[PDB]
Amino acid sequence: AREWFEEWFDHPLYLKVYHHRDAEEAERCVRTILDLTGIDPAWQPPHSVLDIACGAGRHALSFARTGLRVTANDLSPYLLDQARKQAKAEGINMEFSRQDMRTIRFERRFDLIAQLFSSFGYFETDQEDRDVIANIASLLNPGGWYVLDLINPVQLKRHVTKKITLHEANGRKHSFTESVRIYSPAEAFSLLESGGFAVERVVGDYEGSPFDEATSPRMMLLARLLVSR
Repeated sequence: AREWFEEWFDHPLYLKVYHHRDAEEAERCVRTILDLTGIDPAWQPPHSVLDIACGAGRHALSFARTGLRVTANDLSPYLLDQARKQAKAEGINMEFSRQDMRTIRFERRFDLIAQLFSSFGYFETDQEDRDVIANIASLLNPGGWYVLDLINPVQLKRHVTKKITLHEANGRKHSFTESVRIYSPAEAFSLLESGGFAVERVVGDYEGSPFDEATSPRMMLLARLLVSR
């Protein structure tokens, strides 16, 4: 199975999103993040990246391929075990975490924290999203980066339902349906700017195209931790 789909349902409207393995969306996203943030994978000791929602494990593995120290976090044990197998099969070293973003804790800190492919805003209230932002800020090294990949709301025409369904080889079904708090660009900026971050760029796609509110498919914000005396 190379193809997977996301489905967005509002009350009257509907949007389908197509994802193919051969598109290499994960690598192109990682390449854009590395280029725009200036993170050098060749640097020693290697910088540390936390993929706070690895999903199947495609983009976290893409980070790890460049030589970065990658920790992958997801609530689904199946999706984590999928990422172990792929990393094991490619001889790639990765750490794995199964923590909720509202209470996620680590002993170490990170240089980059990546929340990619519309994995933000699943919670009951808006306050829980501000808590997660504050949590991510406390896990970053000084000058650390936070990359937030949100859908651009124009592409859906405050809560929409996002539905994903996966099938194992034998046919076993895995259902991933969520509520998604939909943030305008202003709201996404206000969320990060008042969370301790400074937004450095916004891009409209995984190739780095400029974000246009009225036309872009993606709203990927790349933010950097403000300085503290």
